[PDB]
Amino acid sequence: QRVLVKMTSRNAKAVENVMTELLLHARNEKVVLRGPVRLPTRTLKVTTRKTPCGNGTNTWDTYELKIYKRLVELRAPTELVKKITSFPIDAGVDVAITI
Amino acid sequence: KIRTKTVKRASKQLVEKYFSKLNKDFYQNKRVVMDVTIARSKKLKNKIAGYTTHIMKRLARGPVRGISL
Amino acid sequence: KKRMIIRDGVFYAELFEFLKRELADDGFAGVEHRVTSTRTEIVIRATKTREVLGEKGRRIRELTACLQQRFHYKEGKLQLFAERVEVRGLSAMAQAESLRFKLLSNLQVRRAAMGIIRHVMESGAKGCEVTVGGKIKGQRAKSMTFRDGYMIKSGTAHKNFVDVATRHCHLRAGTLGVKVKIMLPKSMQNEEEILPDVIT
RNA sequence: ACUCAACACGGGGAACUUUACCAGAUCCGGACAGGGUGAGGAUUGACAGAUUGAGUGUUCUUUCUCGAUCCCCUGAAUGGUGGUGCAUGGCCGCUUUUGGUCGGUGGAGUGAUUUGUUUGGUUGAUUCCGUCAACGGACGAGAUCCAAGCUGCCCAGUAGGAUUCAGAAUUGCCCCCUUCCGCGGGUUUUACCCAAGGGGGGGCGGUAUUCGCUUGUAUCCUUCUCUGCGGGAUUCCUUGUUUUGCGCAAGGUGAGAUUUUGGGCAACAGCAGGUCUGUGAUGCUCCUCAAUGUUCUGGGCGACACGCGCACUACAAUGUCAGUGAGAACAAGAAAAACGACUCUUGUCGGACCUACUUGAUCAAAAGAGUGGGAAAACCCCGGAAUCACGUAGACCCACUUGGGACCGAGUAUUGCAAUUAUUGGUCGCGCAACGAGGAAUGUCUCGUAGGCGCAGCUCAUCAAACUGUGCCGAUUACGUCC
Repeated sequence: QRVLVKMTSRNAKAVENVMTELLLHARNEKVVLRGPVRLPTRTLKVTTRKTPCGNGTNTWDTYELKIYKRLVELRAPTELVKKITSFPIDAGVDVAITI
Repeated sequence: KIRTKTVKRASKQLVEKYFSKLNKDFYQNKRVVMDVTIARSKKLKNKIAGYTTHIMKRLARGPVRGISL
Repeated sequence: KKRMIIRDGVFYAELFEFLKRELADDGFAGVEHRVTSTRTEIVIRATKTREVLGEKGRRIRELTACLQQRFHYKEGKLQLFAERVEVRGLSAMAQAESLRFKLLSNLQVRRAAMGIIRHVMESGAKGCEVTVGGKIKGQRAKSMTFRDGYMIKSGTAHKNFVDVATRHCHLRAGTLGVKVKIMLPKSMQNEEEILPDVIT
C-alpha cells in the first residue's frame, strides 16, 4: 500500500468541503501533495410500480441515488497523517476510508 | 417564438434605468444584464438581454410606445 | 461502497420513525445523524424541550438505551441531544401534531383549521393550506380545504419551499384524514425559481 | 378486475413454504386472577409397546423426570388474506394533456348580472400584440429541476499515449513529373496535331524497411478517459413578409436553429372508479380451545385439471442471410460482500457471492476437481455479442425439400429436505404434425424514428416467449386537413 485517503458521500457540496479545502494541511502547507482526484459517479436506480393495487394504466416511478467518490494520495508522511485527516470530520454521510 | 410577460416586463425596467448600454450587440448587452440582475436562471438572462437589443434598435427610430418619456 | 450508503439510509428511516410515532405532542420535526469516527451524535429537533429531555434526564437516557440494544452500539458510542426549534408555525409536522390532538378531543372542523392558519401566517409564512377528509355531518364522507396566502405546486421548487405532512386521527364511526402544507419564506439556503429583479 | 381508464394486470415465472381453497391431525400465541388445588400438590417432558399417514408421548399402558406463573371454571382479552371499498383514512387511476380557474379595487345597471377573462391577428399554451373602462395580482402554462450532444478549468501508480535504448521476428514493393528540339504520317501552302527518339530542368528514398496489450530498459506528456463547478444563440441577414407592432418564411452563423432533443413535475371542480390480498391504517360486525386463530405438520389443489370462444406473446411458411458449414471484425448501461458457527486475543480472522486460469482430456456433451484474483474504473476485462461481412471456386435448388418443427420414446447429469402430473440442461430416433403470405375488421407510429438483432438487470435452490434498462444495424411517406 501507500497512504490513500478515499472519501465517499451521498451528495456533492459535501465532498468538496473535505477534499478541495480542508486537506489544506498536507497541500502546500507543510509537505508534498500528489493529488489525483475523482472517479466514476455511480447511479443506483430502483424502478417501482406506482399503483398499490392492480388497477390503472400501468404507471411506474423510477427512483435514483447518486454515489460520489474521491481519492487522493500522500507519499509516506510518518504520522503527520494524524493531523491532516482529523481536522475535517465534517458533514453527515461523508465517510473516510484511509488505507 | 413568443416571449412571456416575465421576459418583457423585466427587459423594459433595464432599458429605462440604464443607458450604460445602447449597443445592438447581444453580447455586450448580456454581460451588463447578468451583473445587474438576480434571477437565478441563466435561460431567462438570455431572453431578457435578447429582447433588450430589440428595444434599443427600435429606440433609434420613432416612438417605442409604453416605456416612459 | 454501494452498501455503506444503504446502511446509513435504512438506519435513518427506522430512527426517524420510532421517534415520530412514540414521541408525540412535543412538536417533533427532525433529527440529524452523523458520526465523527467512533461516536454517533444524533440530535433531535422538537419545539418543546422540557418534555423531550424529561425532569432530570430520565427520558433522554431512556431513548439512548432503546437505540443501543437495537443497532448494537456500546455506551459512549451513542449520545443524544435535544434542541428547541422556535418559530413553531414554520414546520408542517409541528402543526399537524397540534391539529390532530384537538380533533381527537371533539373540537369541530372549521374552528380547528382556522386556529392553525392564524398561528402559521403570524410566524411569517408566505401562504399555507390545510385539508381534512373523512367523516363529518354523517355518511358519504366529505372533504374540505382552507386556504390562505399563495403557493406554488409545480416544478421541483415546491420541493424546496413547501414541505408537507400527513397524519390520521382515529375516532369512532370513521378514520379522519388531516394534512397541512405551509410554504416557507426561505429555501434551504437561498433560491428563487423565477422572479427576476433589477438592482440599481 | 370487465368499453376506452379488466384480460404477460394484482412485481401473480406458485413443486414444499408462499395460500386464501379441500381431506386429516397438532398447538395456545386465553393477557388479566375475583372463584378451586397441603410436605405428595395443581404441574412439564419422555424410552419401550400399542394407536396412527407418522421410530409423531397426539393418546393409552408403564415408570421415571420437573419452574409451582404452567393447571381447573365463568367473565374478559386476542388473533384473523373473515364480511362490508355504498363506514373510513392513505395511495393510485380517470375526467384532461386539453389551457383552464379565482378574488380585490375601479366602471355600468334599481339588480338577476357584466366588464376584467371581448370582436381581430398570433402562439404548443387565458402565449403575446392591437383596439379598449379597466388596472394590478395568485395558481395552471412558462420558468426552476434530471439525462443527451459541444466546450473551459481540474486529474491519473484503478484513465492511455509519445520518444529513446536493448532483445526477438519477417526479410520483401504481384520510380514519377514538367519542358524543348527533330522527323514520318494526319495538314489547305501555312499555322495546328499524333507516333517515335534525343537533350535540358525539378522531385526523391530525406533527422524513417516493418512488426510484438507478457519483451523488456530509461525519459517525458495529457489529444483520446474520468468528474465537480462553469461557458454556449429569434442573435445576424434577406431592409422579403408583417402595421411602426406580436411575429412568420427562406438563407447565413454554428457542436447545436427553434418548446435544441427526451423525461420528471402539474390548477379548479369532481367519480358513490380500484384497493379492507401492502402496513401495529382502520369503524361496525363475524369467529374464538374439537377455531375461520396459530399450524413454516403430512398429502392435494392454486393463476395447471379439458370438445369450445376471446386477449397478449413468440416461431414460421425460406433463395432480398436463405439454410445446417467455415473463417474475419465487433457493442454499453448493469450486477457481486454478510447471515452468533469457526480460530483469533481480549475483544476479532477466514469461508457461505462472482469469475479466471489449470486440470479433468492417452478420447462426447453435460458434469467433476485443485489453485488464484476482485468489496468493483484494479479481478472478470483489451468485456473478442448478434445483426454483419467472404476473390470462402463450400454444400443445397424451388420442393411442404436439406423450409418448419408440434407431438412422441429411450439414456444421462446437475439444482433441492422433497423434481412422479416428464423442472432444468445436454445427443440419438420421431418430422410422411401443422403452415405456401393470409376474409370482414383492427392496433401505434414523423428521425437515430419505424422495423430487424442481441446483452444485462428484475423474480431467485432451480426455470422468462414477460417486464425494466442499455447498445448495434437503420429506412419509406407526409410535414396537411377536418371529411
